Amino acid sequence: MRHRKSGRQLNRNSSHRQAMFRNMAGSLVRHEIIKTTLPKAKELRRVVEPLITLAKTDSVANRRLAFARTRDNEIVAKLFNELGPRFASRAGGYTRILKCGFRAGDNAPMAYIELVDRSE
Amino acid sequence: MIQEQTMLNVADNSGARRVMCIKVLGGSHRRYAGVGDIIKITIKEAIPRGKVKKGDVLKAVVVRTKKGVRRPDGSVIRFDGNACVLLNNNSEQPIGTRIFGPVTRELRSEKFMKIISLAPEV
Amino acid sequence: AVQQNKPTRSKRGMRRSHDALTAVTSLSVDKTSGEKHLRHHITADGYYRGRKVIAK
RNA sequence: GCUCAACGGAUAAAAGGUACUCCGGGGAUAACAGGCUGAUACCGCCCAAGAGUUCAUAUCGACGGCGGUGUUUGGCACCUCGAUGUCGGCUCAUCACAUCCUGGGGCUGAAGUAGGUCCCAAGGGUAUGGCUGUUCGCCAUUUAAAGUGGUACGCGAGCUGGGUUUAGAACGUCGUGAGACAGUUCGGUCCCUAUCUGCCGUGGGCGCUGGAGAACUGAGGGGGGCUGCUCCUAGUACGAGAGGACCGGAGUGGACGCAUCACUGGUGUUCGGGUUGUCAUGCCAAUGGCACUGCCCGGUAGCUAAAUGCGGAAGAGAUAAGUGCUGAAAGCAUCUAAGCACGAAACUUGCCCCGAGAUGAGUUCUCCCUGACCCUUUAAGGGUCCUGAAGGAACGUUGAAGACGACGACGUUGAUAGGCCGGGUGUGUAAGCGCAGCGAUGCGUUGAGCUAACCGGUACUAAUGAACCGUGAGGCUUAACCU
RNA sequence: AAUUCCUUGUCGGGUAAGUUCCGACCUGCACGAAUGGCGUAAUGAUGGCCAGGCUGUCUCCACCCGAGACUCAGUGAAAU
RNA sequence: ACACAGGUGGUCAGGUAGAGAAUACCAAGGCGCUUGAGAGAACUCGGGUGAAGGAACUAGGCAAAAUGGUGCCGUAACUUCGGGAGAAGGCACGCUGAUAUGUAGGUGAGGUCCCUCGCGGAUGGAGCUGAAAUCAGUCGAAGAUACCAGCUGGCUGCAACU
RNA sequence: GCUCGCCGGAAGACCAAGGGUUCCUGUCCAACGUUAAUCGGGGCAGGGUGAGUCGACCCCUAAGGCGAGGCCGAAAGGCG
RNA sequence: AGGACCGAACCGACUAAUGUUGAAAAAUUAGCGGAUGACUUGUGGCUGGGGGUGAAAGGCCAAUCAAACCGGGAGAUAGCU
Repeated sequence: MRHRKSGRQLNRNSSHRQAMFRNMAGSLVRHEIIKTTLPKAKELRRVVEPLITLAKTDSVANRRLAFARTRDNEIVAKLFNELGPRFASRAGGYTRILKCGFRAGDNAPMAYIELVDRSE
Repeated sequence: MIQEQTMLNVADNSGARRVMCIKVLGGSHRRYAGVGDIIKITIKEAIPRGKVKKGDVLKAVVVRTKKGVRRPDGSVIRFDGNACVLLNNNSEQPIGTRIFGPVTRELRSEKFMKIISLAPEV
Repeated sequence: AVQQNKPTRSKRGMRRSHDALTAVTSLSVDKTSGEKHLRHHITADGYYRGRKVIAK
């Protein structure tokens, strides 16, 4: 079992975890810091870093992508203009994780995920 | 892979498309047969030009496998059918005058070269 | 095939002896402020490892 | 005067059946199992009418006798009827030895090869196909064997549920008949919240005593144990010959057992591409979601067997049966008594793995610590301050390490996990632009475009000072040395 | 034989073999004409015996996915 | 007994695809739960993948997988002549062109016509709508592309069939 | 608030039986919804149910029940 | 035309599996099947204890039934426990 599978199966079916982490990517770029469980904060890093890398090139052929799973009306001008110089041009390491403590009244570990650069 | 209760085509001349594998032999418990090694067969159809009877119990040897001949380098030489040839139980030797098979190196590793060599195919 | 006679209250004390929860003492403090945290999370004041992480 | 004769007589008046029932009582009473016994059963010994062309006793035995066994077929009615699942089928154990095979060899109507028979021995081994409820039986082919027995003739808080042993049906028979039947078939349930003893992995204490760290002893346990095929010695021994062996000298196989993923297959729902229905980005292109991963077609890394590599060692010690030396009891004789020597697949090591709770608590090396005060009064006990080494714990990043714990890598004295860069394996030449062809479609730019695990490169993201636990040379003695 | 012990009668066919299957036979211990007799097709929630495709039923499973086994928090049993 | 995987009367069912009330994306409409967090081992339950072999498994192909659409072809024994039969066994299927640049099927102006006037009547065929099918050529592993969607043959006890 | 997902002959819309204050705003959080609860068909108040024509009634009456005068029966009860 | 071939709504029990201290007083998941009839069904009636109802199992008769359920004779009787 799992002898090269390094993917976390986490909790609930894959199709939930897909929908949820594709929605959370839109939620993260909107407010640039989001709070959730420590497992969810780490599982949001998967395929979203390749999606940030995908937003670097401003060519009309690359402008065809980053559009299949996460859409929003207020990223349409930042895409292929800002996400490069702000994040993707760093070449890896686009995020930060930090545990903030435990969840209210229960033993769940809580964390915040942020982008590696803040707007000035 | 060839085993007990397998139906095969036969490499013996004027042999029918249907002969039954009743034992895989070797004395010890055995799963499957092996190339160049013996197997026990019964004739399920007889052709009047042939030299065998339906329902008769005979000795055979495996001469082509879909598994191919592959021991020395792992490089396989493969065939599109599973077949054996018939042997006499007292006088020895292939009972036919022609063989329909590739007559590979492990068949010339037996006492049979004189009656198999009319057409080498590899 | 059922429990017959009650198990000993010393055995109940020994099976309960295997506890591992700690009294968290001492708690860690930040390199610029004497405010308490567990050894890898943020303070409830926005201070952490002498870096300062949440503004007011 | 009532064969009321069921006679000591239950009423001018009373017969059968229940497996369709059913009630009180029970191993007091049977069945499937536990005990007792061993006539019965199988075997040996004393003994011997005879067979064995001779000869009773190699081998076999009528007669009579005396045992070996627990062990069956029966006897028997103790403990069991407030309820021990029975036969067969599957799946899987433990002990005997009365040995089928495997090692040993004796006697012989044993030259030799064999056959017949005998007993030291249970360490290893002891198929498969068809018919039946099925054992029991029969048949075909395999085998070093196709051993016997105990364990409720071993494994239903095991799997199966065809027979027997449920309600209903259906045939043959007996009876006046309900019923009955050494007459028989079709459909017919198999329960279980694991407490305790046990078993199999794994944490945490107490201990060897001043505290820590690295590693290794071996009192003892486990694992292992057989075997098929072929060839040399050798056509050697024995024997005209026919025929044909021990002795030791190698190679090669299976069940079965182990390991790795390199080959060959498989799978591989973090992935490349085609496609039918449709929705979505205005619409078209391009592109994505859904329809079982829609349908798939495929597959890296990984894992796996059906793939490949390997496997039950060599050696040493000591024995039993058995063969002997030297020899007294028995002036001879004698494997035994004193004293010496050999021997089996057994027995014990060696092999392989565990292993000091081996409380009988093993052993070396390395690291560290050289502080005072008070009370009862004392070689005992309690308290106070000062501030602490060696080491551990905490925390990450996460693992080739996991259910929880335990354990690995390392943490900027940074490649621990990821992203990014250069490339692999694997897919398949797209998009955009134009061209040929009513067009499907094909062509060039193009080995296009696409990427995760594999390989190499890179601090781009992330990985606390160190708190806390731990303190101050650590009780007595036998013997020697240093002071 | 929905009727038959020994019986898998006894013979033939199918089969490496076949108490099953198919077909005969008579010697039915005991079928028999309305407590009916005998036969015929589509057909049968019917039973027995074979052939072919297809196939993880099986050689023998090996790896996945969705849900339980685990663990922590909240609320916290029963039979005995 | 419960805010319980259950039971329960009448009326309604658009688009795209499709014969369709099957079936999917959808429409209008609705809901995202009266325990949550996580994880992940022997094992438990269902689904997915299936090499080479295949009914050997089993009491039994049970269960499971394959077949599956309909126009044109081609069909045994037996039979109550109906049936058996979709027997058995075969071809074709996208797209475009060419068949019929769209046939069959349904519908159809004015004029000719008959009158009674007139929501005229009736005769007809310009027009409209529109299957299912064929052949060539090129493309794929695959065109009834998904969901949807018949295993085939033989012996036989017994029972009419529904 | 933005975004995602699933059902879409239902996981939608309307009507009825049967139930019964459930509707709405205004608050409350002891107990209840085997939790969190700020929510609530829960606690506790306050507001809300406007009809000539809608469903019932109207008028007739099937199955059936009742049943005079009359009959059967101690009678409960029953026939017609 | 049809006690006709397949088949929605409608019906429904046969195999298999899950469930079995359950969601559960009998369901769930998949399939095969009944669907102009000797059928099915909405609504209200009628059939009762040795009586009903049954193309008939002593099955069904509100979970019960070789004789239902409740209340009484009844604290019946037990050479027994």
